[PDB]
Amino acid sequence: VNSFSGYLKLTDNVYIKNADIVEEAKKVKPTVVVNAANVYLKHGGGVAGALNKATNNAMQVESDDYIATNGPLKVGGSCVLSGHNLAKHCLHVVGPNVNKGEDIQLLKSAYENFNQHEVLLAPLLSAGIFGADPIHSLRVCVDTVRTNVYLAVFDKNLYDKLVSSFL
Ligand SMILES: Cc1[nH]c2ncnc(N[C@@H]3CCCC3(C)C)c2c1C
Repeated sequence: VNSFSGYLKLTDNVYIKNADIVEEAKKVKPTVVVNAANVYLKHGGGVAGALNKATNNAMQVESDDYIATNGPLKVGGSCVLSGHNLAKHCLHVVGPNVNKGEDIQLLKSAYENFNQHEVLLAPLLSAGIFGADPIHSLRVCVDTVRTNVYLAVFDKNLYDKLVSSFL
């Protein structure tokens, strides 16, 4: 039993809710919140911009030190950093950004990072400003993640379409 509330159950391990991931993280304080990161951990917009704003830019400060030490992530890769005031940990996961020409096949690799964590709060990878079809992202999530994932979908209209079209 965990503290996630109001989710529709899609499969044995995948749950979904129309929610602002920032407000959901602040309420649940999950062990792991997933960020929709880029390889530079530049949290300017989309989910990343919103999460970073909620940490008062502390996420960005930590991220800049990480990059200065380690260099950029790989598309499809991830790193674990602090969750600041939102979660114990933040798993920064880089899905392919279609608006940069990146291979959508890397979306499966991106979701594989979730399997290293028993329970996660997460957005749909490569959705929103990353330009992929959120319906496809949900399909890849369901077919790749085996651990317990609680998906937050900001847009109510998109949430309803994802549910109604789910196979
Ligand atoms: C402030 C905020 N909180 C969120 N929580 C979850 N998902 C979000 N965006 C999704 C990602 C992919 C599709 C979408 C509807 C843009 C958000 C945003 C913008």
